[PDB]
Amino acid sequence: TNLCPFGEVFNATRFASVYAWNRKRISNCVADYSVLYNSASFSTFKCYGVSPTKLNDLCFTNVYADSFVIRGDEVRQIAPGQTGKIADYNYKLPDDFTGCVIAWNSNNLDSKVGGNYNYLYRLFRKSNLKPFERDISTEIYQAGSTPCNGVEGFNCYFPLQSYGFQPTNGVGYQPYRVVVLSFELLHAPATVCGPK
Amino acid sequence: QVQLVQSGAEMKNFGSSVKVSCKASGGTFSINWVRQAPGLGLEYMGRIIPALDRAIYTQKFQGRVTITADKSTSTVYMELSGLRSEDTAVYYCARSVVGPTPNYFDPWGQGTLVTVSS
Amino acid sequence: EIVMTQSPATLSVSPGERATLSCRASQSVSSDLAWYQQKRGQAPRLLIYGASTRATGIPARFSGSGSGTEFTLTISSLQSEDFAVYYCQQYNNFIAFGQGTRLEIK
Ligand SMILES: *[C@@H]1O[C@H](CO)[C@@H](O)[C@H](O)[C@H]1NC(C)=O
Repeated sequence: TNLCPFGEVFNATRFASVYAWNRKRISNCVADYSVLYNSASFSTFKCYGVSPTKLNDLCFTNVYADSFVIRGDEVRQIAPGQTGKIADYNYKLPDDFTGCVIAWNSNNLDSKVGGNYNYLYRLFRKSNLKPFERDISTEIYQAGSTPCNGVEGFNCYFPLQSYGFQPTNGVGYQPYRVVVLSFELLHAPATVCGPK
Repeated sequence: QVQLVQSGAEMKNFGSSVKVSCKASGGTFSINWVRQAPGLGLEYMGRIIPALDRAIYTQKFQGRVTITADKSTSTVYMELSGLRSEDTAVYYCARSVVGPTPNYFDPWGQGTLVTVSS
Repeated sequence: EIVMTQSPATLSVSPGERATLSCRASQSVSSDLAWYQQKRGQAPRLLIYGASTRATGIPARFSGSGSGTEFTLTISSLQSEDFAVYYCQQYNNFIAFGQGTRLEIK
């Protein structure tokens, strides 16, 4: 039927940081994944639970497009079962995951000369983040016996740490925006289907 | 190069509150509060992230210091309700990369001298 | 409760090729030091945002060094202007300012 809003997700000039990932509900769209699959801009297109070529002709119950930014090294933290600081704390894709994670180098897009620190991750947390959830809580973390009393002190830390993104650095430090196309809820009539 | 410009009241009487704010350049860089007693070691009061508007204080300065953020001009204010005779200390506005600890103060602010008249 | 004790607080050197400054910690520091140049009647400026990686400005001839408990700073070109109070700073655990090391022309 109507045209898909898929362009807005990929072409959005701004992606929120990984700790608070923007989740875009998708409805009334035409599943035109042919352009995406034929695109040579996407460095990583590793789909889990579905084949990349089958995306063009398939009916999707509901699509959630969660987008964020990750450092150049360890872009594959998003892959289910992969444990790391950003994976365990900021965004944890559930081990049983049904969707395609697509990520590409955004150094020319999301990196500024001298550093762009707008994207930041929660380095410290009391417990590992529950799967597919967001915790924007920014209280002072307590790493000591003394109660921090909501106050930053010795053995007390802020949870969020900013990324180091420099255009000069190569594959080590480059903004690699990730768009996790989690879909196929299988809970309602499908509003997304392949073109006919 | 150019320090973050800050404005603050000077020579307030006892019991008054000084409101000092600095203009952030722009971004998610945290703004941290550094108190320097005259001819003594520097001290750290707290911080507030401008983007997230999160309040951070120190056990030494809990309650006495209050920090507010004005998003329109991207300025973060500092109100100090209780003033003491020894509290006549310059309060520095420092921009640092937001981290679990206040990172390197790159760069510092102008620096506002405050004196107390008993 | 980490205090950045500085042993040569009154360190003083006449202009020369070599200058030595020191900084110590009560507990282990994972090379998260910083040096701030606080000139007389001036706002401080960052010098070594890393443990030894000098700043993006013009800290030419200024070189951090050391890791762990012991830290040191050396400068090849001791000009008159750069003479100031250098405040060792540690943020491995919490923001902890050293008492400060004045530098004099003695
Ligand atoms: C918008 O997205 C399409 C793919 O959906 C892409 O071909 C095009 O280059 C994008 N334009 C911009 C300005 O990002």
